[PDB]
Amino acid sequence: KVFGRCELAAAMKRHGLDNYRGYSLGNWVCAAKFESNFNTQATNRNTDGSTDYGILQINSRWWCNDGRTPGSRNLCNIPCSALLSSDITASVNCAKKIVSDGNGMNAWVAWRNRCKGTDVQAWIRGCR
Ligand code: NA
Ligand code: NA
Ligand SMILES: [Pt+2]
Ligand SMILES: [Pt+2]
Ligand SMILES: [Pt+2]
Repeated sequence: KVFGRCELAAAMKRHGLDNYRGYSLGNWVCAAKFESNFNTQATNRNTDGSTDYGILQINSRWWCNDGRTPGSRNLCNIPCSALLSSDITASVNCAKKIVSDGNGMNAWVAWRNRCKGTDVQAWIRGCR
């Protein structure tokens, strides 16, 4: 599924991301836009043997298990295929685990580079 910005905002907000650990909703929407272009099925297979999965491009070394990545920690306790679902719940829950495990949103490179310090509210502006 490829989400709209406002549909993704509403789905994220139902799952508690607005103001999660002091990161407003727009931050989360902005991160998804620049990680995956709102596509739940996005994958990026890396040269280090790891893969980035789903709408938030969560990586298979530390966070989810794809069975083929060296160094697997599986800290979200999920198969990476769960992060390719058309509903976002597993991705959102894993993203909250990532922040709970001592990370800011800096853990997402596209957040750092494309959202940090910008008018992130644009990504929710005009939405119900
Ligand atoms: Na994801
Ligand atoms: Na892992
Ligand atoms: Pt829901
Ligand atoms: Pt939830
Ligand atoms: Pt839900």
